[PDB]
Amino acid sequence: VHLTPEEKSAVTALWGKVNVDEVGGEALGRLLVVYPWTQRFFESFGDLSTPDAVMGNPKVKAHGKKVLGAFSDGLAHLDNLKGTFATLSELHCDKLHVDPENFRLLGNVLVCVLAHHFGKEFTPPVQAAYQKVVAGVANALAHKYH
Amino acid sequence: VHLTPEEKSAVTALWGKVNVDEVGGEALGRLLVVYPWTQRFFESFGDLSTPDAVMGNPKVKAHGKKVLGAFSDGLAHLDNLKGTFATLSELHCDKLHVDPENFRLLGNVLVCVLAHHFGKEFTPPVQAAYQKVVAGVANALAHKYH
Amino acid sequence: MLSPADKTNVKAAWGKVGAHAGEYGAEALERMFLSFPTTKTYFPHFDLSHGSAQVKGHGKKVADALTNAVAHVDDMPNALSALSDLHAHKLAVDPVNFKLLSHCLLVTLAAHLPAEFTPAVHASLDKFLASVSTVLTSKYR
Amino acid sequence: MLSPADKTNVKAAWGKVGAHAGEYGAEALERMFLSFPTTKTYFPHFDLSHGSAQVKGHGKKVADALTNAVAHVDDMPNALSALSDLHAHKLAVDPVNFKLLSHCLLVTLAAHLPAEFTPAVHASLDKFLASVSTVLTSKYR
Ligand code: HEM
Ligand code: HEM
Ligand code: HEM
Ligand code: HEM
Repeated sequence: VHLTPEEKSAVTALWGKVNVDEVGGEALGRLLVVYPWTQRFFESFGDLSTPDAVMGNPKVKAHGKKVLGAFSDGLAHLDNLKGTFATLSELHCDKLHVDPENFRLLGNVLVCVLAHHFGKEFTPPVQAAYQKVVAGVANALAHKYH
Repeated sequence: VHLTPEEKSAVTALWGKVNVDEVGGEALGRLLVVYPWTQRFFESFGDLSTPDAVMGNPKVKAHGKKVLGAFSDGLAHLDNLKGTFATLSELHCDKLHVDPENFRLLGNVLVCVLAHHFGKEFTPPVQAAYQKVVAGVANALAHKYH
Repeated sequence: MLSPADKTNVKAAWGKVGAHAGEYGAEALERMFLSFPTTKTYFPHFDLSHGSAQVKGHGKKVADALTNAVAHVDDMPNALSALSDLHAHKLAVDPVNFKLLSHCLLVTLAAHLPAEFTPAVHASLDKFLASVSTVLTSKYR
Repeated sequence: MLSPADKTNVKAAWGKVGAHAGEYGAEALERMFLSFPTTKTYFPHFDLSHGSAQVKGHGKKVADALTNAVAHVDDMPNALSALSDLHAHKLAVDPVNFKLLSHCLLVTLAAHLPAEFTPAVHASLDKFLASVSTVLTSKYR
């Protein structure tokens, strides 16, 4: 989406250093933890009673990795997110029924987790580019709601 | 702007009966009463102290006509809003410094005024076309904010 | 925080609604579904077809709680208490959705109450609504 | 609404920020102007360039305001009334901008207090910033 090169390159590099197992698990974790209502969709995951049971649940982790993976796929089709997440959108509205307002939270939580990972390197301008990727993603998953 | 022809025709058809001189007044007028803080943009309009001062304020009535014109003119260009409103967005951003959130309010206050003129004629389906249109307009207006 | 005048308006406005409130509460629900499809996410178990009896009967249940919220204008926070848990605890409805339904009652009301929906009244009912929506949203955490 | 564990993690999280509250108030504002330019409409009379003095200075007014809010965590309304009548009536900042300043605050803390940013502290800081936010937007009309 309306992405500058100096921007499209910033996101990329940083991303290549991302430890997907670690980052993806912590995001999905902080969502269940920071916004408890989300837990209602993941009931089949098991114990999510305490924060410490959230960040350690093998199901949360495996799933987080999978989310990150698709986030990963989107930084490749940045000029065409609509088409990439079309299928997952349906999935999220028709089967899973999640209010697309929730997508924004995960994305923000993603921006908190990265900056927690990188400190200095995740500069204000690096943050702004990801702010765009993350919104683009959220829009893209909302597109096929009907 | 994702507007089916059914929505297209439904939109215009109605717009054709709208008294612009009037609707323009009522809309900014309500905007200014239902959301008083926006008045902080028009102190040049003389008395705004009460709902009658406002609704009747000639400068409120003159300015709303202006608003609508721009609207009438976006509806004549549903497929190029961003461009149609490109100059107006710059101005609202650079010259007048208006939070684009206020655009959504005007739009929704507009939709409310239409329902007040037309009644059962502003059926749910018609409202939906309009909701799509005022949202489109608001985004076009927020597009060149830098 | 409602004003003495705001109350008076809400009251005389809802007072015209009268018996025709389920009607309005249903037409509103419906105006919300077509205009803001996201909101159907909370209603996977309803028949949201144009004219559905489920919706209609629900519109009476919303319209009532409002009537009740009115009836207890000076104690909404407690009056509507069961409703706060439900929409906040049980269902966890994200607030933007309350801004939306509120926007539809307004429209609706506006479409049925020509002479009643004056700027002054449009201001109060909007104020009353933000309030109801504020209470039903509070126990979020 | 803050529960004791929250207050307890806030106090603790905050107290750590310690003599850097100031620096984080700026990193955060700076981050907000960049990531979310619409918010810049509120600071036309500012020079918003990288590392510039209005933000540096305006940065410590904010973080200090937070600090005071922490110290009175148990009674924020009384503690902020002034700041409240300023963001609600003199500037009348639309609430949505608060969610942004809050997000950016968390990112600055997050990037600086790595050991301290737990999923429980994150959560608490968020419930906290959410309350500061609500108190500064209580009379929006
Ligand atoms: C932020 C953007 C998001 C992305 C990119 C994403 C991605 C995914 C993906 C890829 C899947 C698996 C699809 C497949 O079957 O291959 C999935 C499953 C799921 N997602 Fe999302 N998600 C996002 C946000 C959310 C939100 C915020 C929630 C709820 C708050 C959610 C709820 C779910 C649920 C309930 C499943 C089913 C998992 C299962 O089979 O156990 N997603 N998600
Ligand atoms: C659909 C949304 C809107 C549209 C189409 C619109 C359109 C316009 C137009 C056509 C003008 C005249 C342009 C000019 O003077 O060169 C204008 C001026 C202006 N607009 Fe907007 N506007 C919208 C929303 C807003 C709102 C939300 C605000 C703030 C509450 C606002 C504030 C102003 C102000 C202050 C002026 C200059 C008034 C004066 O000094 O005479 N507009 N706008
Ligand atoms: C003006 C604000 C609202 C009021 C006064 C209101 C009122 C009610 C009432 C009276 C009930 C039924 C309680 C019962 O069955 O005993 C209810 C349930 C429900 N509400 Fe709300 N509501 C409001 C807004 C919303 C919105 C914004 C949503 C989400 C878009 C929503 C979603 C639901 C759902 C899904 C149910 C339960 C359906 C069922 O399982 O039977 N409500 N609400
Ligand atoms: C937690 C959130 C916030 C806190 C704690 C906070 C605190 C403060 C403080 C302490 C001041 C200085 C008041 C004085 O000098 O007496 C101030 C002013 C101001 N705030 Fe906020 N603020 C917050 C959020 C925001 C938001 C989100 C915006 C809009 C984007 C905003 C816009 C302004 C503006 C324009 C001023 C006036 C600055 C000037 O003209 O010098 N504030 N705020």
